[PDB]
Amino acid sequence: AVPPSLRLPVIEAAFPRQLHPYWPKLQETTRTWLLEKRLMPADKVEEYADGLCYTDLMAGYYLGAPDEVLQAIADYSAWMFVWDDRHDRDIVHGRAGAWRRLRGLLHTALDSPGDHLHHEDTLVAGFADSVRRLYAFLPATWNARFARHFHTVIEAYDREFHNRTRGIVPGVEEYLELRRLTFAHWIWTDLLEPSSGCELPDAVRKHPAYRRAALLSQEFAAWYNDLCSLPKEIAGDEVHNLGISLITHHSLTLEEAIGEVRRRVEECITEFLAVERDALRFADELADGTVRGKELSGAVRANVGNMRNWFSSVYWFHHESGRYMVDSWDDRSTPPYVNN
Ligand SMILES: CC[N+](CC)(CC)Cc1ccccc1
Ligand SMILES: [Mg+2]
Ligand SMILES: [Mg+2]
Ligand SMILES: [Mg+2]
Repeated sequence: AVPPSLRLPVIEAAFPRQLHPYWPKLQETTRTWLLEKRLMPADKVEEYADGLCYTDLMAGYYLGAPDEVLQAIADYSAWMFVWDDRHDRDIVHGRAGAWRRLRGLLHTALDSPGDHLHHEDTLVAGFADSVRRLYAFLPATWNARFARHFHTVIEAYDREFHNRTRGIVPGVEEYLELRRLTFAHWIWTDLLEPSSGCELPDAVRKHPAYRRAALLSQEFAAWYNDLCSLPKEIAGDEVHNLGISLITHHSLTLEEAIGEVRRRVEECITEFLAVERDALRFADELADGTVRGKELSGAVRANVGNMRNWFSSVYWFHHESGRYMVDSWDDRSTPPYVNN
């Protein structure tokens, strides 16, 4: 089963898994999309793609999403992983010029993806493809919000570059602000809306209960990744991890830091369960008997429901994905699925 140091019985008992019915087609289609966009080598796609469970992760998250919405999300999510991989490889191989150029290309492509569908850099071209498809579901105000959020995410990745180049391990709270961006908290929160087929008015999505529930879902996911990816990231000289920040700055041992991380991870679960009642109560309040009210009520309920799904999907993803199976690699510093 799941290692005791990563065991979360509450998740296993109170957060039952869910799987989108489109998943089987999703797994094959994203794999095809990875190949035809040349984002991974053909033989690495063959050997590793399905084992990475990227599609599985998303299909256990955005339940109720239209098939084409889930597809665009999965393709984007898969791109996000290979972006993390080249971000890592640029740092290790010390390719600062290449990173800065990619950084500039991503910013530009984010606002104008159509112009970049056939850019020479395949990573850019793949990004433009998934982003443009994501822009075809909801009004431009949502597209603008997604872009504004991802612009921040890119710069967050640039901060990580400069931290790792200089060996700077961020302070605990410095990291926590940073982790909200490098994990793309608000992208995932944004994508809840096209999954339920409705852009929420600011007044609804900025409701304190919605805000708190959305945050707690992402804080759990990010910090659990830190807990589970810690072995691979130490071996890979990654410095961005709550466990690492606690060791470096609070003189915690490895054993102590792991215990501290899971406690914070567990606080997320119980805090979420509290505010989930508030968020769900808010959903009931939106249903005032009007058509518009019924729409907003249903959207919020689905979204909060998927905030909950994020817990279970992320939890099992870290135990099923080959991305974190560092023990099974010849070279622990270089993941076999990574373009080296
Ligand atoms: C690894 C990068 N990722 C996924 C693409 C987005 C920043 C975080 C993540 C890791 C593991 C599970 C869910 C999200
Ligand atoms: Mg990483
Ligand atoms: Mg990273
Ligand atoms: Mg990680």
